[PDB]
Amino acid sequence: MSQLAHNVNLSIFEPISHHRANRIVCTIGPSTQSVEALKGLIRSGMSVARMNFSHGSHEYHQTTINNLRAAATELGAHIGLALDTKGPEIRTGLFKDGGIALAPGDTVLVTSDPAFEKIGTKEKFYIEYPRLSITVRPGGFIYIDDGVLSLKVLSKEDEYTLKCYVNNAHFLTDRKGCNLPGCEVDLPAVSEKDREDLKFGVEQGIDMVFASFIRTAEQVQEVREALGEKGKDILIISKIENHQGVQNIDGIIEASDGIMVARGDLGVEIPAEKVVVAQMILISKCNVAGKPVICATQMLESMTTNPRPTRAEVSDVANAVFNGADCVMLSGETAKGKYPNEVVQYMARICLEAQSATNQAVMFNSIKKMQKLPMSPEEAVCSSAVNSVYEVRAKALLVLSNSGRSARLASKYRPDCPIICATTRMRTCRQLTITRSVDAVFYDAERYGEDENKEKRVQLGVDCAKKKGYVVPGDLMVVVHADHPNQTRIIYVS
Amino acid sequence: MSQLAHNVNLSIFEPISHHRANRIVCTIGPSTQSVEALKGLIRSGMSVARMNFSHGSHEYHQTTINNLRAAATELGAHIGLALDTKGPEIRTGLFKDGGIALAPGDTVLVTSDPAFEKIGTKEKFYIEYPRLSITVRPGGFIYIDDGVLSLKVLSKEDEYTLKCYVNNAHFLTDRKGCNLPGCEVDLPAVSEKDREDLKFGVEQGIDMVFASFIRTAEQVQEVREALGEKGKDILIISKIENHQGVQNIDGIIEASDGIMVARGDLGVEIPAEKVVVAQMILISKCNVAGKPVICATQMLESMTTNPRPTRAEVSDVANAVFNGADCVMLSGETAKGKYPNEVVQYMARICLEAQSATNQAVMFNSIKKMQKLPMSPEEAVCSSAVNSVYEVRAKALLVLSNSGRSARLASKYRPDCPIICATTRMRTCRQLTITRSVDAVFYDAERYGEDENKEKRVQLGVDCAKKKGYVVPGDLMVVVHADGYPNQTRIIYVS
Amino acid sequence: MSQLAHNVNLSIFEPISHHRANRIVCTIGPSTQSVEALKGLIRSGMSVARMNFSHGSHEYHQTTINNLRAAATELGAHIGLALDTKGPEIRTGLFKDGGIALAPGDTVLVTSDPAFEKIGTKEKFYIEYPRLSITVRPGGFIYIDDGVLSLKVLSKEDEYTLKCYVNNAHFLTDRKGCNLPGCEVDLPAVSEKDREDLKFGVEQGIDMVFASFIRTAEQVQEVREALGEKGKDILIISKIENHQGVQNIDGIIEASDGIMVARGDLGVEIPAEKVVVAQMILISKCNVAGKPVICATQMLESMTTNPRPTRAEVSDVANAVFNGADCVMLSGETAKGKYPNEVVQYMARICLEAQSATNQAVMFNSIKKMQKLPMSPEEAVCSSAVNSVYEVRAKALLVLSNSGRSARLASKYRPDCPIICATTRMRTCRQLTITRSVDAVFYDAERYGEDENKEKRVQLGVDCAKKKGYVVPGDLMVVVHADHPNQTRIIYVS
Amino acid sequence: MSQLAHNVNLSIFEPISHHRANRIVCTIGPSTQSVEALKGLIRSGMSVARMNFSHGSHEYHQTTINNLRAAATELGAHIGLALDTKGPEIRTGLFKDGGIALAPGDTVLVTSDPAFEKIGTKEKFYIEYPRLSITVRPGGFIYIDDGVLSLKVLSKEDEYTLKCYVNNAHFLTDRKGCNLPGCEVDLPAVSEKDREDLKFGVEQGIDMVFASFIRTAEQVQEVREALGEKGKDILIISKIENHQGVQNIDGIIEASDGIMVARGDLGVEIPAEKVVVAQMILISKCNVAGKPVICATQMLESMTTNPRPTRAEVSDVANAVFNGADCVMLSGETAKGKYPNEVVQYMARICLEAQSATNQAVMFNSIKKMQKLPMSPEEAVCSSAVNSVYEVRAKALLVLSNSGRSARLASKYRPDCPIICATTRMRTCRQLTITRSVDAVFYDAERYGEDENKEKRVQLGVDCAKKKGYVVPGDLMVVVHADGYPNQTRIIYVS
Ligand SMILES: [K+]
Ligand SMILES: [K+]
Ligand SMILES: [K+]
Ligand SMILES: [K+]
Repeated sequence: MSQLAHNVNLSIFEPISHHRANRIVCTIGPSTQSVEALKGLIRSGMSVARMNFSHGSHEYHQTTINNLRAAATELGAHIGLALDTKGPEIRTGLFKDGGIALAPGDTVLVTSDPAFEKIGTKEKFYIEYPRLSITVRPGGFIYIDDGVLSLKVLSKEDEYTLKCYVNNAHFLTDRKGCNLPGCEVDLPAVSEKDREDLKFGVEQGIDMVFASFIRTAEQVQEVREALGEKGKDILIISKIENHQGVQNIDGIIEASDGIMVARGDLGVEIPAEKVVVAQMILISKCNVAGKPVICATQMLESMTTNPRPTRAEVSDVANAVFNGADCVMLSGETAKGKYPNEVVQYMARICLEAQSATNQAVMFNSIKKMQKLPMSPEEAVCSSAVNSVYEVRAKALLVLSNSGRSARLASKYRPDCPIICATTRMRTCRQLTITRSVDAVFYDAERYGEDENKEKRVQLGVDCAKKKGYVVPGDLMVVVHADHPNQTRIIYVS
Repeated sequence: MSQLAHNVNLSIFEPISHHRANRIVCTIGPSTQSVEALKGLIRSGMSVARMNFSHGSHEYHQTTINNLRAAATELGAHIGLALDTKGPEIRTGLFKDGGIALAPGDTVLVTSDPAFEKIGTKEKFYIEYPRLSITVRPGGFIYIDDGVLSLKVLSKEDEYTLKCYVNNAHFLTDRKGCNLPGCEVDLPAVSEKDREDLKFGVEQGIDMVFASFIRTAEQVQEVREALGEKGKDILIISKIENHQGVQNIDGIIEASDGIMVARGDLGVEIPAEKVVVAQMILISKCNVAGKPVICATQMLESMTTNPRPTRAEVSDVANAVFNGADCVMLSGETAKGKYPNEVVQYMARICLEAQSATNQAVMFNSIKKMQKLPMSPEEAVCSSAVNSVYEVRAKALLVLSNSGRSARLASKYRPDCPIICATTRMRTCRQLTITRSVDAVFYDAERYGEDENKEKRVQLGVDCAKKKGYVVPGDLMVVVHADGYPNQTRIIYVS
Repeated sequence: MSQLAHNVNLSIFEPISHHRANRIVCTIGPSTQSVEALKGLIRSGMSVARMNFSHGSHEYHQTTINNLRAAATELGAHIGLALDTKGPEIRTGLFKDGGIALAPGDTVLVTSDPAFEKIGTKEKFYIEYPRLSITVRPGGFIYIDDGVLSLKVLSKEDEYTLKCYVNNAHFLTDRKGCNLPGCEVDLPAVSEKDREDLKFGVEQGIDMVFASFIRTAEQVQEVREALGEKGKDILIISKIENHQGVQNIDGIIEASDGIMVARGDLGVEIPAEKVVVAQMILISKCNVAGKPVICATQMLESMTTNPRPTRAEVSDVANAVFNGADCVMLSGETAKGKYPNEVVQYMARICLEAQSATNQAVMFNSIKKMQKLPMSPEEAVCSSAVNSVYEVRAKALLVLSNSGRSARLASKYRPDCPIICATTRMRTCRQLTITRSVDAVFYDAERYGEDENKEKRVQLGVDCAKKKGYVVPGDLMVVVHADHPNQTRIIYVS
Repeated sequence: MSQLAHNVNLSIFEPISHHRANRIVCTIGPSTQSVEALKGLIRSGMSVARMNFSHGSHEYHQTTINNLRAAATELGAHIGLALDTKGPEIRTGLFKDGGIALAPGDTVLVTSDPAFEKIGTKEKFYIEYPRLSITVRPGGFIYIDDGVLSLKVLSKEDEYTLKCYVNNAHFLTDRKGCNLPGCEVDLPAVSEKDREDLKFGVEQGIDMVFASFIRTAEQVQEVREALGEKGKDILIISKIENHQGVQNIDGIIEASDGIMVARGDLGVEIPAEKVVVAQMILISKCNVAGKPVICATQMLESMTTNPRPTRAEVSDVANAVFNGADCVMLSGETAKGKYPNEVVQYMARICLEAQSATNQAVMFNSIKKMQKLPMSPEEAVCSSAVNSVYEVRAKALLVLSNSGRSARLASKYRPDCPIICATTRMRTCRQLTITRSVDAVFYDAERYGEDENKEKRVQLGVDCAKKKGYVVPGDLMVVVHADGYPNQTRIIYVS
């Protein structure tokens, strides 16, 4: 049938019997750094904790790491740990008396001539960007101090200098970050700080990396190389933040393990109505690729200080889910907000509402129709297992995958039931936290043996399903595992 | 194909070749009531002018009507004229000292006893709604003042009086609005002031009524009765504002000419996530029925006073279009905002982006898969005509329908091209302003003759698509007409 | 649904309510040359009369023509008139005493050296084919005297001469036709006799030509050129008789107006099981092209002298219909048989049985799915009209087409009801007799006017439908016609 | 895709890469009863040996059985052994002077009175069938002597005697066979000589019975009863020979293990064009049920005495395959013809041509579209396995089924590759010889162990596909088995 037919037969006041398939990423901040606070978040619905490396030293983040692992252990929970890189930046230079006041209607010259690095004035100051006047055009814009100060470029004065118009009052201070909307800029894939930070990330055993400002496939390869051999199993989620990213998404997807749609960042460069559509394209492309996609920024912002969001905000979360996002991310709302638990709980409810209003069969059919023939054995087995779920109406799907690969492959086909992955690696448990539908369960092969005939992982998988209330004796499950991940079975729960 | 495959093959940076199918309803007020501002709105992309009859007297609205018809005639435009009723209303009485401070954990007595109307205290105050004790039960909820004050009903004290638990802190002032979530509210379809508004409306030859707070099919019938014989051709668009209304959607739709999803009102009573889903359900049911649906309230609100809306707002509007809405409505943004024209231009842009990002073929198939076999001739002819537009890539669809019925029927099937409707009735032109994809063109039979063989109306329609830039010579159009209902199609080269 | 589902729900003893869509071509001979005989055939179910120009002079065929037109007129029937060309031949030379006896196991030399033209013996004789020993190989075969004498080529003796093995007793006589199975032979598209015959055909106003031995697209173009300007509206049906024909069918179809599958001819060269499959391919290709295809030879042969055929023969007729043939052709059975009327009647019954056992919706969907998008207006209109028939369950489809074009286009989409074509040309009436489903009705514009608003042709079309018992008042028809063939209507019969 | 699109893209001159899926049943007789000739037949492509029990004594058939098992063991082949019963029989009595000449327009009295058995005249003769006057009514028909003499019943003269109209000239001789078209014929399922044949059959461990002249489900049950406890695993294949049988096809199918379409017998009673359609209907119903169907009689008849058949005959055989038949049967062509081996080789060739010209995917879809949702596990597993063969292009499908049930279930879904069945039962090997696509391979559990984890049977099956030339290392196979019914699939690389 169809989404159209799903909508018209929907009873919006009947209870939802579905279980939450989407996953929530939370930013850790002052509101939420303690063991207790982190437990609250875990109980509320957090799957992944995001360290924002734009702020805070290594020891700040070490605290997040330690307290998160203490909390997760207490609760018997696998939580993903994500390092979100600062990324390259363009900074202003210095000012006399450490700052300057600008007024709506003033002109100010901005220059890449270093002679002005140390000596900025209301009238002229330095931006650390050698190709400034090859890059930014007249009528173009520059934003400074997290997008707060807006300058309209009036004209090119010389090869180092632009004349600008001040659109709003701001008091500008030493070495602020700059925005150059609409420009191919000459910045590296990773900064030197990024390099130190990724190194730290690898030493601390992070699960995934949110790579800032990704513009090309090669830049992703640079993050891969940075992480090096020792971090070859850390996932890279490339953050798409601008027109180049959106333009290069096919290659970036190929190179990455996943994508983050940074809506607010995109919205600096691109008309809002085109960010909406970019979000759709980017999400659909990841679905088709079977790679996790995370929707970030501008999510339930107003809930940072209010106990309830606007409907518009709620609708925007819903729609990311409808779009096909695995995950939705919270920023300030958990990092520094008044209601971190409540907002996470509320996200969970919204997700669940939208899940229930989606016809999953339609997306399954849609992904399926993208598949070229012949398929590889591994695609065939996973898409065939999902097809079996719909056909016999199974209430859970169990995959035995040590790396998580098949869990991701299954998920990509959008079964209308939960996916359980029995794995021998805790790392796989933490990394599956960004994959829709999935509950990872850890099989301890050191304790219980190698389980060559699978009997013990199947049984663990089934017990997990029973204990979360997905199945009871008499229900059907589909099980995917290796022979002596290419075997499927259809079983009754006993 | 599929929406998914449409998405992955989409380039957001290519120019858009499509022509806007969705329609914009604007509320007139002080920002936009002058002839000159109305011409601005029309040029900016208004199809329907909304007279909000909560506010303003008849004289004030007469100025709207006179100015609108002066403005529309100058620009040769057909503009829908809509009366939006005040409707029934639950308000509190007065408080001593002008208001009262209610803290959570407080209990308060609310009474429908007229003797307390003017002496509300922290202890006890008046609510105008006599069947209060009957329709709100213990465990039921009362929301006051745009839904910000929440009261749980603990018990009935007498027939006049309920004891309520205060859930949350709020300062409550003279005559604020009350809502009764979940309840069957026992107010009339039309207030007494609504009958006088309707009366004025029919006198002035309005095109449609936006009927407030519609909860049942029978209430739609009461609005139908109130317009009476004289007003029999005026479209009724039922406003769905609460739980009962959402629940009774099938009946209300069948009785109405179309639906308006009143999100702000819905959101007072219903949790926000269920408004999102409710909207989807309502729109999709209207889609199936081939009746216009209008998404209203909380659209681009911040743009009332700011030059820019938020991305979330823009997203909200776009998604109304994705859901399948024919129209989107502006309220304060045009009625009193600083950027009337700019907001309308911006809505048009959003609409057109979302249109371009939609796989129309998928909605065509979805609608078509729902028709029973065999089809009636008219249903086969209209769906066949829309299928032809896709198969030969025609660039407009021309429909000859004096009442507008076939144009609505063609728009149901979602062709990805414009729909021209040749009609002999001005009223139909104005009534079609709420139907997705349609541009009505008037055939003046008094000047050009009865056109028994349709040839003149067919040429008029082709000329219309030429003037508007939809087709040039060598393009294809698809034509639908009678030889009753439409029973013929043509496929033609534009000359 | 499907043919599979159609079969299982079929009630084989319930009456058939369908009307005969397939058409029957009859060969005219001694059994059937009189006015009376020809009337019998017309009443029995003949749509097309075939003159076989392999035998009989011009005056012989003039008699067929005259008597057929006399008969058709009496009965108020439009019958197609088809000239089937002799084609090029390879003849032997002469023999002393005008013949020679050969025995199973004898050797005989065959030569293209003309010195032997006049002087053939049991031991050596002439075949009029200069490239003989470049063409026929050892182990290859030659057949002489309508395929009766079989010679196996033992060896090449020199450049003019082959040594052969005699497989069967035959008494071989002056100037018999030869078969060279498995060979690209060097023969013209038309013979000089063919040229005279086509000329005669054009003077006598034939409707169509069955072009013998068509091997390439250019050869069809040669028949087109032969017929010339004066015969530019005569249809060419290319007869496929060998491997080259089957190999070149795409181009031959493109160039032709239709195809005849000459099964017996093909079966000389090609294994029987491959003729079965050739028949399928050739028929399907014509369907997809919207061009008539006729199944010929070896149809109900045994009914030439017996009052009933074998089941195998019956099944073979049925299957041509199932395959998708517009038409099935009778040869000796009507040309020289004992039961010309009965065999034609029996063909009609078989056709009708098979029609009723076919799921036409499946072929409609199948043709439809071949169509590239965009379609032209004319394809769109016809395929849309047929789609309407299924959708509102119309009981007839009426096209107004003076040339018959739209009738052929409609037919190609396989409606499950009869097609009526109102046309201003009697020639169109006669030519539509090879197109499945179609009843042509003649509108006399000289008598009744030009009917610019179509009212009179619609009314004539509807009356035709009523009078054949296809519709009654209250039924639906679909009508396709031109504006001021691009208008469709759906009407109720009054 | 579609059969149509498969046709137009087909090249008849390309070599065929497929392996024969259809099976050939051969009747043994004097041409082929020797060990040496049976080895010829096996090498030529016989899967099933048919003992025709209309003719020959037990000793004669014992020689068949002994020779067949000598021949099959030498070549290491599994050959189905089938008993085809004589069945009940309506014959005339004797005539004075050895026969009578009946001219059309003559009337004749036919009687079931035993006193006329030996004295038939032009006026009156005997037919052995006591309920004649009851089951043939005025207007009903009696066919005699392979259906060539047609009699219309005019009236019942007494309880013994019918007055008949002669439709057509014929010379009628001692004890010719009679048919009663349209009638419910009141003969037993099994004659007395049939019980002795069956008895012999079960003693000798035959694989299947071809049960003659089956008209009702209850008659199938009688054949089931006659094989009794000892013969409970012998397949019953019901022969459909007349109108009642065709009419009762749903019941007969449900009661049987499969069906044989007896065309010659059908054609005596039913007009030839309806036999063609009847065959389609029967085959398609067997297809849907997943039970084997065998097309028999009038196959390549002229090849009994000629080196070549006619194209029409070849066409007939090919179309049995297109219709969806699992098997085709040879009669006189092998039993007494001059070219036993050549006819079988030729059938194999025809079968394989027709196989190659079929779009198997279309039959897969057709079958699959008929399953109810939700499916049972076994149905989901088997259809899913066949789907995998198409999706990854596997080159054989391996099924572990001791009874053969899943192999039959897999063959229902029409994979376009061979099906290997690993079974622990020799009987299953022989029984699978009538199932489209299947090669059974025997797992000797006594020698190799019980194979609880299936690994040995999986390797055996892979080896079997290697020996047979279906796969090489690097190809894919699909595997089905239990962990009851089949509930697991694998997809594997051949090593
Ligand atoms: K960051
Ligand atoms: K209002
Ligand atoms: K000829
Ligand atoms: K027998």
